[PDB]
Amino acid sequence: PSHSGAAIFEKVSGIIAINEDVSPAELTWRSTDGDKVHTVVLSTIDKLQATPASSEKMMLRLIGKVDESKKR
Amino acid sequence: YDSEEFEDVTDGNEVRNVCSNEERKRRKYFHMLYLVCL
DNA sequence: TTGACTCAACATCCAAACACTGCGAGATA
Repeated sequence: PSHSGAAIFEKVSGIIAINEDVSPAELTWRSTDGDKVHTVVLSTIDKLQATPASSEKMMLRLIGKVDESKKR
Repeated sequence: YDSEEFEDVTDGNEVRNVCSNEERKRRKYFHMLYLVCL
């Protein structure tokens, strides 16, 4: 439960599991029943957001990147 | 809003002497004002 | 720990009265 625990994405229960096995070490969110999967490559994550202790809503947010080919 | 509430948690690693006359006057005025208030 | 130097870059004080319209350039119906 260190780099892989029970995490949520799009309101469905899940199992986050960091995938550090490839050149980009990523964060694999795997639904608890397995319905929805979401892999977050920490390589692109600019900064992490954690609902601090003051944020009783314990929600962490993963700040990403704006790559030259993605800019809006 | 969302960044204001939910704090970014990260590990960003990282390894003469005389002012102008305008400041002179500003300091004199601020000195007066401050004195009066005190 | 004291203050009297010197240096240099500004800042600040202080002195204390001539008139005003003519006249040639170009252009002008």
